Amino acid sequence: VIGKILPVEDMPFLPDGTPVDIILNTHGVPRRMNIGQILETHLGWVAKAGWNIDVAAGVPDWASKLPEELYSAPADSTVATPVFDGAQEGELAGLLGSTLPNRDGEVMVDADGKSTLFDGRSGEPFPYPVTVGYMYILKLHHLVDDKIHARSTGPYSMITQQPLGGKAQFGGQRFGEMECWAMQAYGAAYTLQELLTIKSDDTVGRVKVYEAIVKGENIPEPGIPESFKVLLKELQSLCLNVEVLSSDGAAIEMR
Amino acid sequence: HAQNIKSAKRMVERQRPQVWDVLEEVIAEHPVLLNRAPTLHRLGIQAFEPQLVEGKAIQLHPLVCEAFNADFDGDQMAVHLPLSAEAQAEARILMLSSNNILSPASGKPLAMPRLDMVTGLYYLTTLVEGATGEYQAATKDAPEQGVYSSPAEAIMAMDRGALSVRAKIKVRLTELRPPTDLEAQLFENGWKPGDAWTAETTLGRVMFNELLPKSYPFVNEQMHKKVQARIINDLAERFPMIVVAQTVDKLKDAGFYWATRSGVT
Amino acid sequence: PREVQIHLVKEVQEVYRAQGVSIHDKHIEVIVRQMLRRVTIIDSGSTEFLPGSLTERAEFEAENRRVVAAGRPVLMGITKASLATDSWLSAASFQETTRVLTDAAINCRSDKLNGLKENVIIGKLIPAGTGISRYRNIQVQPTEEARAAA
Amino acid sequence: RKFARSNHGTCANQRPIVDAGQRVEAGQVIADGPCTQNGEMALGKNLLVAIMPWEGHNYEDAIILSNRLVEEDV
Amino acid sequence: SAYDTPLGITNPPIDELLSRASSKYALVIYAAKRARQINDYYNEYVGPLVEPGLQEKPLSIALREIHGDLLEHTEG
Amino acid sequence: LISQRPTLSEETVAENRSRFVIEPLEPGFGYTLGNSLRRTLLSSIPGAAVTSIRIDGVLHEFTTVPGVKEDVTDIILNLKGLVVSSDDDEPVTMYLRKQGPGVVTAGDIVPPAGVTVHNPDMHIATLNDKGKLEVELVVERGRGYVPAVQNKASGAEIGRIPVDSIYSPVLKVTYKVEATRVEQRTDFDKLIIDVETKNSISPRDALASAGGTLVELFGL
Amino acid sequence: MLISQRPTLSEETVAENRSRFVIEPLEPGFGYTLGNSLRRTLLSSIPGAAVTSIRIDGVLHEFTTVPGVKEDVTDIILNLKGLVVSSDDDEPVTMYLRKQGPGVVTAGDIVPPAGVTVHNPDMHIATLNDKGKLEVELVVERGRGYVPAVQNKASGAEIGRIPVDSIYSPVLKVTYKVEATRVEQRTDFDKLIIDVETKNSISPRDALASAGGTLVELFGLARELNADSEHIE
Amino acid sequence: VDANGNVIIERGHDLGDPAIDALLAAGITTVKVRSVLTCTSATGVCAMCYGRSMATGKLVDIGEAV
Ligand SMILES: [Mg+2]
Ligand SMILES: [Zn+2]
Repeated sequence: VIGKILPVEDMPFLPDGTPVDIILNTHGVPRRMNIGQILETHLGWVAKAGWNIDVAAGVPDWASKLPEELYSAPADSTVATPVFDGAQEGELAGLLGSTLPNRDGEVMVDADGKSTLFDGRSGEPFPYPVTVGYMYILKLHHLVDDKIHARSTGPYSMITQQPLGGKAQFGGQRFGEMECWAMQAYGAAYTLQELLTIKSDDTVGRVKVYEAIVKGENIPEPGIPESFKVLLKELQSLCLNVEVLSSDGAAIEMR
Repeated sequence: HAQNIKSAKRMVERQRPQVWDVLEEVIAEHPVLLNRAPTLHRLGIQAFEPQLVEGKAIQLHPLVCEAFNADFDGDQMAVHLPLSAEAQAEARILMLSSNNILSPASGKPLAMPRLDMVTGLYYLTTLVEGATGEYQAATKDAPEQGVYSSPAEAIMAMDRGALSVRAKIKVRLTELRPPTDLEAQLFENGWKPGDAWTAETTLGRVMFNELLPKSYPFVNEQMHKKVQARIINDLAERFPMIVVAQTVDKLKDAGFYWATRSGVT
Repeated sequence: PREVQIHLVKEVQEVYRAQGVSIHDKHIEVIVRQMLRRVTIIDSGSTEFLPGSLTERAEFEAENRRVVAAGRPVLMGITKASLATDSWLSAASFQETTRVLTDAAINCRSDKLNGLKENVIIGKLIPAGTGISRYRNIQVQPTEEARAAA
Repeated sequence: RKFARSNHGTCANQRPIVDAGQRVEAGQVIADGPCTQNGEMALGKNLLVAIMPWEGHNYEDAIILSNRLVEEDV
Repeated sequence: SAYDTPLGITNPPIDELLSRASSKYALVIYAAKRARQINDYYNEYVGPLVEPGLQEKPLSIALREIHGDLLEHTEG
Repeated sequence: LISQRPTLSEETVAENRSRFVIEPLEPGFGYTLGNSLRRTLLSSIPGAAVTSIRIDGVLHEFTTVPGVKEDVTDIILNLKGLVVSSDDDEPVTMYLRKQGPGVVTAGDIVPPAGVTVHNPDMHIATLNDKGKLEVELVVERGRGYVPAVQNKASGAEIGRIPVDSIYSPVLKVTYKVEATRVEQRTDFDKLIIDVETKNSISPRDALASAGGTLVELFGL
Repeated sequence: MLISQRPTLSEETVAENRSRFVIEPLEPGFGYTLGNSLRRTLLSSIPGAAVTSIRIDGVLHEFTTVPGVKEDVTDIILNLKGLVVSSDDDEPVTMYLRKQGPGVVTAGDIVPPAGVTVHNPDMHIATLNDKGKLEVELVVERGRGYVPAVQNKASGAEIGRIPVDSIYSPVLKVTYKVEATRVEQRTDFDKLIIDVETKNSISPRDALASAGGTLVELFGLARELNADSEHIE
Repeated sequence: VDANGNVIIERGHDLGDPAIDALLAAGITTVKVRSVLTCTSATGVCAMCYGRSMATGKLVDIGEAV
């Protein structure tokens, strides 16, 4: 996910003044076990930064098994590397060792494939050279226009008396069992009992709490959840007489 | 700001410039319950103070990801607004991240440096020999060279390309409570809030100890995640939760600040 | 019971210790307690006590001692514990609703709502945590020295 | 097909690549699909990445953008 | 020991609060009832005991007054 | 000490890009100063960029014009390549009526007095003999970047298309700090700052605009 | 020209000499720009005096502590480094300290020549044991930032003359943080908080005024090239 | 209790690292801890018999849903 969009200037930038577009976290790589992106990155620098390799009078070792006439390449040279018969390990060590004076008469990236970056934010140089390069990145469909969703109140379902699901109907967000488990593990009876009554079900509850909030009064104590009425009526529909007794005295209806 | 409730309900619909100065006033120390499905443990839900940020993203804290088990690879978290004074209170008292540092499982701190902050603080505190501005202690010919009157002097020396942040150096410390043996030797009777003492550490370890509480003894050891866990556990066992909850925040700040100049690529 | 209470906790811990994660024994012992806390009856009682019936300890002991039965310790599976739970609307919530609810109905079996799980289903104040009578009923008055001072 | 709504909500905008005064062989690329630029599966972009931690904005496999991308519309 | 100037919703400190009640669960209601009271005041009906801020939330007043030790509770 | 006032010699290597040399400076002071200047330049410089375009043919961005090679979207994306310069503080309206067959360049616009387009070699759109492309562009003088303001909320007509306006005349800005004089006998830093513009304003003018800006920001 | 929201400057007091300033609210990326600038200027730019080389009457080659003192040469060095002095010479000013008998050696015990003044006479430099007399010669000079000890054949050919690392900076320790502020419908406006620990000699507002004074003068030459159009405050 | 009866730790002790170390330094290779497995509570469990909570860092609360 895009954690932060930095203003152009506060961005680790090359000695020629080009700000890098993205910074991917290093700790990810050895854990996730996908170094590919780094070789892809490296070769990228070789792809953008054109390379007239001063081959040699007797050819360099890395270019002993050099592919079809791939010794010179102009600026922004688009390269093909198949997924097994592709660019080898040590080849890239030869391919980065390649002169490309980007307007100014100096190389940016070193033999190893790292570059000395100036911090846009701080203003200092980074104390060690960091692995810059060109990477092909993909705009993914998992978008905030799909994912982001909010609801203070809104339009409720007719069948159930708890807020709907989905951004289209302006729904709520699902408070599951596992959340109740955690609420109870905290021991936050009031939060859970607020979530499972006025925030979802109780028709008097929601309007009364909205009214009480907009008036700026004490939140009314949630009394009669719709779920319990539903289950009481539903159990009484299957010919089971269920009556809630007090500690001492006579029994009551909920209303 | 709104003449009538209907007009307010219009103005909030239009999202006019006059609401944004108010939303800070309304959100001022007003907690929200962050929850990720599937909720695998109690720390899978946590209450926070919502800061208002631009963009379309919930800005989670880097320390609560161990608890939530939430990688930033397209994972989404639900926010809830406690309404009742009781819910609002309980959100602030029970399930506030700062309170829930230790695991219900063991009581090991879960809200601790992880992945990045670990490498950051590890680089920060790791003492490596053969570095720039190293304390030599020259023998009869020259001065000792690498001794420092204050951490400030050393920060001034390190801001210049002269002294490296990782080297055996001899600082004179005052604000940091010394090691048990060192207090037991030098002071014995009184402590050391104002009392001065010489260490043989690295500026990074001093800068790290600067984060941990004024009265806490000195580390002088590289911050491996086990050692971090041990120290933060010890601090959690010995000190109040707010102190630990700030020290771990400073540990995060410094951790990330130094995770850059780590040179880990 | 006690050696099994040690054994189960040891065994449950060793496999966590193996995978590197560490939980505190008491969290296992809370579940192992919930395993070893009932008796199976071969044949005894002689008044509303069926032979071959799982029975809760305290309720069994009270009628067993006879101030004015015969039980042996049993180890039950967690599912067989939530099945043979004292509650009915939770037992119904877990599995085999009709079977247990029918029995509950004819038995006229009263649940106390001491369990959290039932008190979740009905939208009522959870008795656990901040829902005990010592908490939910607290009179907070401003102190006599603070009143006059205002 | 100019700005056709594709099944998954994204656009299927096509453009011509070839010039007027130009010869074209059989089985050659003439138009530009939604993800072609001179007939090649181009889904995303080529961006100058730097690999390092940067002040906790990229912690736990998060990504850091240069506003330049949002401004230039890449 | 070294508080290191806490700010906002972590102020007042939770340890100084916890000491007043028997357990945090008591402190929750012990605060929430005072919050319920200062809510009522705006409409016991006792006023804000500690100096109320520019737009301080009922909760924070209660916790500041419990930190000030201006209240007592009764375990039901 | 060294009680020498800092000095800066204005230079040129090209028209679009020039070097600058600031010296003498306090040891380890350069990188920060260079950073401040670079950042002030890249962020806060008053640029002339297209604010809102209006084509009489198309009503919106996601259609096409009869008899153009590329459509109003890619036309709009090409127009971002304009380096228009506007001394006017108010919104100014330019016109382009390129009729008949040929390639339409950035020199083919007819700008009012005090509006200049500095790279007329660039390619906007190609027209066949059948097609005519009639566009009127609105240039406003801002700074940094602004998102394409909506024409629904504001009382603007259906015809006008908002564009991604980039008020940044500066293109590339870097610096490097030379050692200059050994450690002994009072070592000083010299910073050399390479500046590269859009040919809208001269590096000197941009550097002077930054110098003018941040001094207002610094309070004493 | 261009207009923005006029930045405020407020002086939060932490202790006697050390303070925090708040500069707010700054446009998206006005925090660090002037922040790190202000830091480096505060640390480097401001004029101040310090000891550069010392000479304690005893050690020619004797690496061990001087006979008849409680401290060690290193402790004396790092103590003396602490001594805060202000000189108006722009010349290596030599000054002598001499004390004898038992007890404490305070900062007041030194005898300063004409021009130089010590602002803390109460601060400790050494503790002298009974039947002993310490006499040390110190070279105070004016400079900028931090200079490491270098024997560049001034103390090189000399038998002794111990070179000492100098803190010319009146400002000892500067740090800073930026915070996003909801100034209007826009967010991510940077509020610069800047922590500044100075010596007793100068005031942090004076140090900041000096730094600002040097920066406006430094950018004055660029300001005064064209004078075309500025984002005026 | 140790070999002699030099009683080092009394009833209702949290058993922190100091106490645990102290019990080792005493020279006993066993100790009898108060657990949920042996709790004579009518409903659920009683606080003191659970031990100190991990979340709080203090004696377990009289409300806790352990
Ligand atoms: Mg995931
Ligand atoms: Zn018990």
